[PDB]
Amino acid sequence: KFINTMSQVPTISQLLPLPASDDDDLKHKSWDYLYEPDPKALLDTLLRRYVESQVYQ
Amino acid sequence: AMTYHLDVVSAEQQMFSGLVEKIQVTGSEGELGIYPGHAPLLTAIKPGMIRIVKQHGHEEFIYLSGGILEVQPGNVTVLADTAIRGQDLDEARAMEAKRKAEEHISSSHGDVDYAQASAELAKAIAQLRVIELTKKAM
Amino acid sequence: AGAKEIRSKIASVQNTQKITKAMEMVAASKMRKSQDRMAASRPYAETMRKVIGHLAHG
Repeated sequence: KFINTMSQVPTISQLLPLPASDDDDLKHKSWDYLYEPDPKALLDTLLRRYVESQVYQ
Repeated sequence: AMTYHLDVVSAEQQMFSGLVEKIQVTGSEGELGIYPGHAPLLTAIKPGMIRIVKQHGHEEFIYLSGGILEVQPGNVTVLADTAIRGQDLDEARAMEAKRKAEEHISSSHGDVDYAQASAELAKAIAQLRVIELTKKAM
Repeated sequence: AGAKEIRSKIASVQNTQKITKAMEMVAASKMRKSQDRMAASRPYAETMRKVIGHLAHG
């Protein structure tokens, strides 16, 4: 992880089993999407799309 | 007019962001088109062009390799794939990655600046009795 | 020893010193663009996490 020009830190983060964000998980709102195929199918695609983005960044 | 905020982000970079009147995109089901105040929906979208109408009537065209479309209260983002995805094409890339590991084999990184420089550095450093010539501890 | 070859030896170290300097300078320029595409990688992921966390609720 790049802290600053003279400090890089070797890091081992756990991606998948999704961890555990209170920020993105605790709150919720009234509305809801209408998923074309089951939302279960999208929750899978998104989960894989996410893990790849993690590895890329 | 009546406009909503569009966001076309790729995994690699942001491709678009601004107020738009409408967008047209090849949905998985068929010709999909979102106008201001569309109902919340989450969908996959097929590869191909996406027509956008920035506010003030200006038009923009963008090829997307497919991706996800997400409309929500007062915001709609297109999470685009950087290359055509699919279980067939994926297993192809996976099998390749597995193979390349079963056989240690060279492959060129792009950098030439580092190439010819690391080479000159290797030749210049080599065969110098320098550490012996000076009296150094190690 | 031998002043004859201690020169070429010196000149040799001078050269490598001049090369590593060039490398330092090059890696310097490469450095700014590196952080840019590092920043451009953030939106896609963070937006997607909000969608996951939301639809992950139920």
